[PDB]
Parts: sequence; C-alpha cells; structure tokens
Amino acid sequence: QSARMTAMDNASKNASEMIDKLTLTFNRTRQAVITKELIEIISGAAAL
Amino acid sequence: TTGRIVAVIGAVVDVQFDEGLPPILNALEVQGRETRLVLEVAQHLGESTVRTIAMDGTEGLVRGQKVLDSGAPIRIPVGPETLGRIMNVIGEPIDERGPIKTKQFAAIHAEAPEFVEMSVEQEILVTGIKVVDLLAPYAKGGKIGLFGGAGVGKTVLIMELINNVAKAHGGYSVFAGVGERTREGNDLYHEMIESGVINLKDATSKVALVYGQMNEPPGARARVALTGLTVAEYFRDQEGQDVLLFIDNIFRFTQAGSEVSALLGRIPSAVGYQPTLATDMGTMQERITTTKKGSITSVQAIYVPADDLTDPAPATTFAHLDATTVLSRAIAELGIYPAVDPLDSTSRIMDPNIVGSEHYDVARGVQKILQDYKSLQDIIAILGMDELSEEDKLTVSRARKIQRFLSQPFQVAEVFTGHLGKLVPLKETIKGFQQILAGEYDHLPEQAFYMVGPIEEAVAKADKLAE
Amino acid sequence: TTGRIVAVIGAVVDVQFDEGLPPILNALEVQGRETRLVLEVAQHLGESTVRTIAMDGTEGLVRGQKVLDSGAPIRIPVGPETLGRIMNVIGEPIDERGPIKTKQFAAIHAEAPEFVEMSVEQEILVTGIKVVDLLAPYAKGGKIGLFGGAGVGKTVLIMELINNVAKAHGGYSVFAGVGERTREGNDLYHEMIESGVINLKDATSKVALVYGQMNEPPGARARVALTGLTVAEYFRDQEGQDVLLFIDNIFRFTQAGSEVSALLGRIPSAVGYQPTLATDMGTMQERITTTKKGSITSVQAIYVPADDLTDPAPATTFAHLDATTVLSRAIAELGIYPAVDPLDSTSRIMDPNIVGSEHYDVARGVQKILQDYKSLQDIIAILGMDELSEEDKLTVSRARKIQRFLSQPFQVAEVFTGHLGKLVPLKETIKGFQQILAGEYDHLPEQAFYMVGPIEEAVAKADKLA
Amino acid sequence: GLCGAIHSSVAK
Amino acid sequence: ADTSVDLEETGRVLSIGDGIARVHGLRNVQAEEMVEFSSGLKGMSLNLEPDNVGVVVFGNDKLIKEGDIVKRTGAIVDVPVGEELLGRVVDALGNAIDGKGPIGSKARRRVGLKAPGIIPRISVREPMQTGIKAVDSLVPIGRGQRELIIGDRQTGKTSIAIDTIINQKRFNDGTDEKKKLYCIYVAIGQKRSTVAQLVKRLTDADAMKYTIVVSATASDAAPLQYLAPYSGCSMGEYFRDNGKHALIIYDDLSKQAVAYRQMSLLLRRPPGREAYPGDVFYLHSRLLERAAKMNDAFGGGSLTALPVIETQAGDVSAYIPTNVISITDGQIFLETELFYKGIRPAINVGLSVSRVGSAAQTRAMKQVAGTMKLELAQYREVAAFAQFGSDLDAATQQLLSRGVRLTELLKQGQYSPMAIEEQVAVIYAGVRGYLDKLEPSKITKFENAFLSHVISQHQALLSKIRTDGKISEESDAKLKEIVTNFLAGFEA
Repeated sequence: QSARMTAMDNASKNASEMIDKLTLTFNRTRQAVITKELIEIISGAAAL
Repeated sequence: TTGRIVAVIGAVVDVQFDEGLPPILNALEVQGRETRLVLEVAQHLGESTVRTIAMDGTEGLVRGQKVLDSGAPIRIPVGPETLGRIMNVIGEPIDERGPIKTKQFAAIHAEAPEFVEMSVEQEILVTGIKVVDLLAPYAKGGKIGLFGGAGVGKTVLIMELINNVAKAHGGYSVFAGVGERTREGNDLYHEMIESGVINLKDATSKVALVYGQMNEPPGARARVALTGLTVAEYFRDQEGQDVLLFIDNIFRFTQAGSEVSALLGRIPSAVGYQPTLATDMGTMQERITTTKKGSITSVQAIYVPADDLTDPAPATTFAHLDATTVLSRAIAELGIYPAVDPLDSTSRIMDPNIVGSEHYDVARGVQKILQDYKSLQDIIAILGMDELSEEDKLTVSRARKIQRFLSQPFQVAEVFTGHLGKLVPLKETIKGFQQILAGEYDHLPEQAFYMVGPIEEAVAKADKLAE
Repeated sequence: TTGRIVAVIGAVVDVQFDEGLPPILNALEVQGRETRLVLEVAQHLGESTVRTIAMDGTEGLVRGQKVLDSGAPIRIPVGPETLGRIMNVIGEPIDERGPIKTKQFAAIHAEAPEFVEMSVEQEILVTGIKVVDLLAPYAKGGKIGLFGGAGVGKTVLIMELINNVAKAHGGYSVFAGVGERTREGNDLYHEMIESGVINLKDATSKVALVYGQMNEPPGARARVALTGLTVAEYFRDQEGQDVLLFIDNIFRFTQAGSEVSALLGRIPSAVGYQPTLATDMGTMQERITTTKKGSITSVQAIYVPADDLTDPAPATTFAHLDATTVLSRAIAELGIYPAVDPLDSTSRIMDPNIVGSEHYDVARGVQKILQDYKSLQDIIAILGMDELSEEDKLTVSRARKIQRFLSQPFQVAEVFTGHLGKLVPLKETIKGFQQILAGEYDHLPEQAFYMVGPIEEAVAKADKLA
Repeated sequence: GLCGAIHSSVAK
Repeated sequence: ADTSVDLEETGRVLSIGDGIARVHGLRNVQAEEMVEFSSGLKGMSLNLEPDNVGVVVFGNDKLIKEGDIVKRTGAIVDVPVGEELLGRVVDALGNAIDGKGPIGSKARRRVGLKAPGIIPRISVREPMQTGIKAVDSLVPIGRGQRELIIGDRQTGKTSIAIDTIINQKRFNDGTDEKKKLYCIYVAIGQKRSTVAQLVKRLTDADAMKYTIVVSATASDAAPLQYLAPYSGCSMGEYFRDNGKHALIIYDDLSKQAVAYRQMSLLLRRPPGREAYPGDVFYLHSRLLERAAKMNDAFGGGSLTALPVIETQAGDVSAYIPTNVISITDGQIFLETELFYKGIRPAINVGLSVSRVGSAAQTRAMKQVAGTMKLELAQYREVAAFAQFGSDLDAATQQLLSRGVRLTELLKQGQYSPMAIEEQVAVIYAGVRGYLDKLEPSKITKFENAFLSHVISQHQALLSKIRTDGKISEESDAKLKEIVTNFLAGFEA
C-alpha cells in the first residue's frame, strides 16, 4: 500500500506534467497553422 | 460569330470576337482540328475578349486560330437511346458503336428545381450491408454520400451497391465517372455487359454511362458531372422514372475548378480552393435531386484530401446529403472492411418514427458501446486492464466483437478478401446485433465475428475455430 | 563595354548598356570607387538592361554611374600558390601577404563533370569517431554532410575530422568558410599555422582557405562556395590530386540566394525561398564530386533552420550526399556528444559487401535495439520501467549502454568534456559494440560507458565507479 | 499490480 | 530583300532569365511546339501570349541573350523511340549520355500523348512478378497496372524497383516473347554518381540488355527533369502499342513536381496549394494513365508503371502523397520503423494495397496467399491489443502465432528475386501451419535450408507447380510430405 501510493503519486504527477506540455504544444501548433495557412493565401494573392 | 484565339495558357484560352460576343456558358468550336475542341466561355474580360476553359487538350493551338460561337451551352444527346452507351463531356459516343440517335438534345447547364418542386417522402432503401443498414440507412430518392481519403473503399462500396441495388432496380441508372481511373470505366462497362445491365444487341439496356476520367484536362473534369447529371434529369422529368445516379467521384468536379481558378485571375480562398467553391457546388448539387415529377437516388463518392474531413471540399458537401457513409483509413488499416466509421456516419431516417424503435435502439445501442470503448482505448493502453470494473471489461469485449460483426465480405471484393460475398437482410442485421448487445455470445471468440455475413456464420465459425 | 547604373536596391544593381550587352554570368567592375566592386550579371531584362548581383556593399553607388564589362565571369587565382593563402569571393588575398602569383586563373562558374566522367569506387574512410564509423561510415572521394540545428556540433565535428583525417592526408585540402563566423576563420587559420598545415615560411602548406562570412552582403555569401569549389576543382583535374574539401556552412549559400531572390523579382516558392532553390543547389553540388581524373572527399556542414529538417534547404540536400551525420538537439541535451542521431544517419557504404557482414551485423544490431527502446519510450514516459517485462527491461538496459557507448571525447572538445580526446579504431568499435549486444557487460553500470574510447576503458571506469 | 516492484521482487 | 527572319516563323529574344525566354515574333508557333535558339539550344513554347511567347529552355540559359533569333521547328516535342534504345542511357530528350554512340532510331513519338481510352483496353490479368514475396503475395502487380512505391528517404523504395528489373531476366532469357518485359528506368532530380552506380549494378546483373535508362539529374534544367517522365513514357508506349510488354519506373515523381513547380512559377503562373501549380494532380494523372493493358484488338501489349514518391515523417496522408495514391492501382508503403526493426522490405501490410487483387496472380499464388493479407492486418491489431497479455483466448494465440511466423517469411534480402514456384513453396509451409511450432528466430534459416532442398532435389515439383501454374492435389501432397519431414530432421 505504501508502494502503490508512491507509484500512483509519481504517475499522477507525470501525467499532469505531460498535460501541461501537450497543452503548450497544442497552442504553438494552433498558432502556426493559422499563420501558415494565411501566408499561403497572401502569397497566391500577391503573385497575381 | 467567329472569334480568334489571342492567348493560350494551359486549359484556359482567351478569344477575341470582332462582332457579336458569345454569352457566358456558350460553347465555341475551334476551327482547324482533327478532333472536336469545345471551349466553354467563362468570362467577359472586356474589349470583346472572352476567357474560356478548354474541353480538351490545348496542344497545337495557335494565336490567331479561328473559333466559331456555337450559339449555345454544351448540349448533349439525352433520351432512352443513351442507355447502354458511353458518352463524353460533350455528348460524343466513345464506345465506337456509332452515333447516338436521340430525338432531343439538352444543354448541360440548367437551373435547379424550385422549392415548390421538392418532395419529402422518406423510405428506407435496404442495401444488404450490415453497417450502413444498421446505423446509417440509405433512403429511396435521397442523397447519399460516401466519404473517404485515398484507397479506403469509396469505389468498392459503390460497386457492391450497384450489385445489391442497381441490379434489381426497375428504372434507369446513370453512372458518371468524374475524374476517376480509366481502368475502372473499362472494368465496369464490361461487367455491366457480362451481367446484361448493358445489352449491345438489343434495347434492354438499363444504364447509360458518361465518362471524364483523370487523363482529361481540368475543363472536361469540371463538366462531365454536368453531362452525367443532365442525362439523369431527363429520365426524371421527361419520362418521370425512378433514377439511380452514381457519381464517382464528385470531389473531382471541385478539384477541376480549383485547377484553372488561378488562370481565371482569382485570389485563392483558404486551402488553395477557389473563392466560388460553395456556390459552384450549390448550383450543381441542387439539380441532383428528387422532385414531384421523378425520383433520383444519387450515390456520390466524395474524396477527402489529405484524409482531412474539414478540408473545404468534403466539408462543404455534407450539407447536400441526406445520408452519409464516412470511411476511415484507421478502420481499414485494421482489416475491417467495409471501413465505415460507425460514429461518424449518419442518415436522416435514423428516426424511431421511421425505422422503428427496435431498429433505432439497437443502432444507438451499438454506437454507445463503440463510443464507450473508444474513450477507454487510450487509457487501458497505458494503465492496462486489471483495474477495470468487470462491468467495463465486458463492454470492451462486446465492443471488439461488434467492431468485427460490422465487417462483411463484399461480393465485389472476393479478389480482395479471399471470402465469398455475403448480403445480409435488414432483420438478420438488427437481430445479430441485438443478441451481441444482449450478452448472448459472450462465449464465442471475437475472431468468430470477423468477415462473416449473418450471426449464424459467427456461431459456425466459432466451432471451425474451436479447432 | 561601358554601361550605366540605372537602379540600385540592396545587392541588386541594374545596369544599362548602349553597345554590347554582356552575357549572363559576366563580371562587371563599377567605376569610381575606392575598392573593387564586382557585379555578376544575372539576367537580360531586355531594353539593353542587365540585372546584376553586387559582390560587396552597394552603398554610395549612384544612378548613371559607369560600369565596365570585364568580358568574363569572376575569375580567380588557381594553382599551388593558393596553398596556405586566405582569399575572397573574387579571389583577392585577404591575409595581408601580397599577391597570389599564379600562372593560371579559373572562372568560378563551370559545368559539372559529365556522366561518363563519374566514378563508382566505394572505399570506407575511417574517422576514429565511434558512431560515424559503426553506423554511417564515410567514404573516400565520397560526399558527406553533417546536419545540425544551431549550436549542436557541426563545426566541432568538422574540426575533429580535420584533426583526425585532414592532418595525416597525403594530398591537398580546401576549407571554404561560407556565411559563418569571422572569428572562426581566424581561429582556424592560426591553428593551421601552429600545427604546420599552413607554413608562412616554406611552400609546404597543404591547405588553401577561401572565406565569405556572416558579415558579407548576400551576393558574396551566394558565391564564395563556388570560389572554394573552383580552387578544389583545380587540384582534382589539373593535378589529378586527391582533395579534401571542407565547407562550413553550405546552408548559408542557399540562404544567401533567398536573400536576393525577391530583389531579382521572383515569385517566392514555399517558406519564402526562391523557386530556383533546387537547381541552384544542383549545378553547384554537382561540381563537388570525385571523377576519373581526381578524388574530392567533401565534408559539408548543413545548418538546419529552427531545427526543422523538413525545411526546403536541408530537405533538398539529402539527395546529394553519400553519407549523412544528422545531429540532434535532444541527444545533445542528454549530454551525448557528438549528438548524432543513430537512427537518422545513413551511408551508402552500409552494405555487407563493402564493410563486411561483421560490421554490417553489429551496425544493424545496434539500430534494432535502439529502435526497440524508442518504441518503449512512450510508456516508460508516464509509468517508468516498473510495468516493463523482464525482457523489455533488458533491451532498455542495453540500449541505454549502447547509447552511452556511442558518445566520445574529441581532442577539439577537451575544454568542455573535461576529458582527453580519444580516437577509436574501427575493429575496436565493431567489437566493443558486439559484446554490449551480446550481453557481455550487462553487469556494468551505464555511467561506465559514458564518455570513453574503447570498451576496455568502459570496464575500467566501472571499477573506478566501484 | 500498479505497486512498483512488489511482485517482481519476491518472484526474482 | 533578305527574308529569312520574318516574324512568322522566327522571333527574337525580348528577355531571358532563370530558364524562361520571352520571345517576340513566332507568330505561327503552336502551343507546345519545339523552337530552336541561335545557340543550338532547344526550348518549348508554353505560354502563347498576345505580345510574346513564353519559352521554357531545355538547357543552360547562359548562352541565350536578348535579341537572339529563335526558329520554329514546326514540331510538337517528341523523342526517339524503339528497340535501339535498349541497353542505352539517354537524357530527357533521347540523346545518348553513355558516350557509346548515336542511337540508331527510326521512329519518333510525341512525349505528350493522351492515354488510350476505354475501348482499346482489357482488364489486367497477367502477373508482373517482382521477385519479392511480400509484394507478389500481398500486393500483386499485373501488366498494365500502376503500383506506387512510397516511403521516406532511405526506406528502400528504389530497391523494390531494381529487384523487379533484375527479376525479369528469367523470362527475357527465355523463349516466350509474351512473357518478356522490357524495362525503362527514369531518374529524376537524382545525382549522376547514384545513377552511374545504378547502371553499373544493372550491367553486373546482365539486365541492361533489356533496360533503357532516361536520366534527368540534379543539375539538368528544370524543364528537362519535368519532361523526363513523359519522354520515358513514350519510349515505353512503343512496346505497349506493338504487342510487346514494357515496365517503367518513375524515380521519383516528387522531384519532378518540384521541377514542375519551379518551371511553372518562373512563368509567373500563380502558385497554388503548397506552392505547386493548381494542376499538379493533373501533371501526374496524365502521365500514369498512359501505363495500360491494350486488348488483343490493339496488340495485347502493355505498359506497367512503378512511380516513386517520397513522404516526409512517414506521413502518407500528405497532399502530394495522396494525390498520387489516388491515381495508381495500389501502393507499397515502406516504413522506417519496420526497416530498423528488421522488417525488410519495410512493407506495411495494412497500408499497402493492390486494386487488381488476385486477378494479377497465378493460381498457385492465389491458392496460398488468398486470405493472408487481411489475416496479417488483423494480426497487427491484436498484436497491439495484447502488448499486455490480456487474458487471451486461443483463437487469438493462434492468430499471434501465425502472424509472427508469416511475418518472418515475407522478409527478404536484396538482389535475389525469387521464382514464383519458390515463393509458393515457402509461403505454403507457413500458411499451412507446418511452421507454427518452429521458433520465429529459426524461420529465416529454415527457409534457406528448405528452399535449398527442394530446388536441388525436387525440381520436379517446382517445375510442375511452375508449369501447371497451380497446386494440384498430388503436388499439394508431395509438398506436405517434404515440409513436415524436412522440418523434423531440421529441428533435430
């Protein structure tokens, strides 16, 4: 019971950390897709 | 009128008329060519110059070349003498069997049926496919859409529906191949013949064919669907019959347009598409419809670029359908064919008031459990299965068996599955699932449920597997 | 011929001529300037106007200024008298040691050796670097590329190779500094002097140096590679010599191209790069090659922007190499140097019929275990090792010991590793890795393997760790 | 399970 | 009255840069016609504008200057075609580059011809044996079929193609002319030393004799790289239209797209999705539709294409990758994960397909591998679902036991294309369960031992399976006997 407690403390703390990282990775990606998709439109439009 | 070619850049040709400017949509014929080249007028640039889209190759055209206004949009041979035949974007036979002697001719461009012409009858159209029937029933006279990325089953599914439905159908059928594989029109034509749906000796043909494959210039691809659809509208209105319309693949109509779009001088909309995508799709999709005069049962294959269902094209097409079968490479990848996604497929008739509560409670019953299992998937992945409640490891069970019971050996894919094709009747389906959901087979092995028709084959297969 | 400057934008100078329009690639000299300003013609805009690329800053130029057709493309001193000398894009000495007095002059723009001129001999080039030798071995007269994001080890690896290979090479060497740091040119020059590869007293220098660094205007950076390249071509074909060609960094040439491209008025391709990216890399990369006349072993550092290997620049460079050393920030951050990615580096020599099956089987052995460790990592990441199978935990142990044994101290990086540089002989590498694979050291601790040369030193370190 | 190495230890 | 330079059949360069000439005059040129430059340099008329002709240049534009005279040729671009090219290395226009003399060509062919329509073809039915079990058993290739080889850099895509070319000696050295397959290998954007390496190996395998190599490498002008595929295609249609059989490898269609993109942007045509022309799909569809099977009415000849495409980060959903996957009759997807793991070829069973199915397979093969593909798909899934032995039944323990053994058999080395009956013998052993008790690690060694035995001792069973083309009831009995007994002696 002391080892399951310890193991589950860690697991839970790793999870949260993973959560915090994926979230930040998500926002970076979200911002780059928009920027990326918009530069693509501008390039096409300017070439005309 | 007679115009001259002033500029050639790919499929786009600009023409200058001295007197009398052909209206937009008018078809012009290029003079001096071994083969018939039609140019559809696309825009009035001003200065008595029109910008047009070529219906074929632009090689060998010359600046100054002559062009005659035909005085009307592309018009094709429409009528019963189109049945059993193979036509072009521009209505020319391409089957080497001579002219198509129709009484009338129709322009491929036309307005869509008015609001007061709509019909609202809703009859389930049983197909013999477990998944579709159970969860996303097709409807007679309704608009059906098969969505899928490259190589997930759109066409084979269209192939088994032609077999399980087109073949018994008492009425015509029009199969329009838009920007797909030439090999495929040759496979289907010869199959139609070997099964008498096409009769080369008599007038018993029950299917007209129109083709504008992937080896064609954007222009042809931006119009075959129109030609195809036009043939079908005739049997709907002028004869009043029950038509079956197959289009594979309507995405090609939209890709065709995006391919000339820049040469038409337009700022691109998102994802590269042309800014008129939705309206271009709207004025077309709105003709593919059942009216009070006749009924159309359209089955349209819809390609999904990069596998992304949010892509402006696939995305813009959902609204035009009454039933949708969404195929997924993630399912296919597991060997589950047809690879329909049970949680992303829908039908407007999945209503207790229309299919009944037994049909309805089973369907939703099957979907809840697959959803319930989807959610657990990522978690037992890491944390394993021991901690799960026997209540929850039973839904993992049943789900995995249902997941399989939803696959089926198609009669048009024996070359693929190495299994005889099975067609299951609506009641054999509802019942089979009802029992799995009821716990009545928690003893048989999952594998017993994979690639089988009716539930009895799953029971038999258990024994065969029993050793 | 005398033309007149009509327009000036950064490094793109447009010059109009009245009689006699210079062909494309011809070098023009601007008149009325304290120092030489060479303009390389790039295209005929029509109307007797030529659009050109300046080879130095264009400040001070004035519309209507006179320009003179040199009659040819940038030409530079070529021969053995360039050995031990430092030179410019336009071939002038910049080592304050006088004129480079050569018999011949070569133009920096040449065509690439023909198909029939190609060679297909494949000899392994041992470097003494464990990871490289074992997994993505270089090859004599071959084309090597070191891919690396900022500050990962590209230059340190070139230095160590210069040390381990260039130093005992019979034959010449050419170092071309393209778009990099000036201090580095200075660090190298003086170091070369010190170890005597550059001798300012006798004619015994074995290295010619060409530089167009981070401080030059785009056009200079866009051409110095061609210049170092030409020097090397002379030794190859005019003396049938076995050359060594080091370039830091060839990514800078492409970047330079992207800098002027808008000015040349071109619609950009993806990521803002010039639509001519591949062909520009191509007609240039295709002269850096061994032939029937001579051998060119070339090592090129390839800077990867934002660490993105899918970037048009680096992405388009893979196809030109025979061996690639892809450096990783992730590995570097673990403290493994050189930070080489073992599952991402490759070599057309990794063929049993060339390195022998012993080599070929240890090599594929190491990769397989690291690939296996790699897939377990996702789970190891949330739950650690506890839940792992006894079997799986042994791959993990071995993988982590193989990963550490792939690292090694470089003389060149002694000031940072805190350890004495090591050079491991191929058979020592094949071996040490066999045993690890074979479970002959499952008792030693990981740390024993970190930062060592031969396996024998890994056993020792283990005793010292007690 | 999910208690680190409780079982593996005794088993070992 | 010097009338040699009228502006109807000649023009003068208004400007030149980046390989695009804007020629004035050329009033009678046809779209896509070839023109000549004072410098002997050929170009192609792509944009016919009101006031100028946009000409793409097949070579270094450094020799072209404003004012140069440009002359029509009256001919739409074409190239040498025919048997003379076999064993020779040509550039994208037909010129030899093996410095082995002029080609003795008597025929020519337009590089850009539409693919034969519906009526002139017949369903693909004759196998096109690669020599690779994994391929010939799971993603069968028939003649007239287009099958794509796709995967990241270095996952082995070219190898599939070389092994295939090499496997064709079997029939080419034979008597039967219907079974023969002439090969064409188009290098695009590649490096000259790699191609030189390539043609060496082909020579060392005695395969050049039936191969033509069209090379359009890294330093060749964008327009040469662009054309190269159409050029090579046309040389393959010669065989296709004359009741002969051809096989063309487009290595790769990725670098061509880049070339197209470059050529196209330099013509000022507005960039589209991902910077490529709005018609890159069309660029490849047009080409690959040409690979085809003609009916007996047209000679019964055929053209089979094996185009290569490079993915990035194994992402097959990518726009170009799917553009091309949606044209061919299947794909062979190679993964680096599988490759490193030991699975070579790195064929990904689940993601690869053949739209021809067993119709492109001999009955012997169909007999043994008829359901194997979906079996391995279903195996990969459960193998994942139990990466935690979740109280697994028997039907799935059996499923995992076959799955692993079968996976080992599909493994294969390089340059050793197997004969169809050889494949049937070894798959047979696995598919029938005779190997379910052997240790996975043993399987590769066993296959070398077993195959040795039957090839040496039993060529009567091999020649019958090969000949009958099927597995009769007695052959099937002679085989059961051999495997089970040899297996036992083998596990002594």
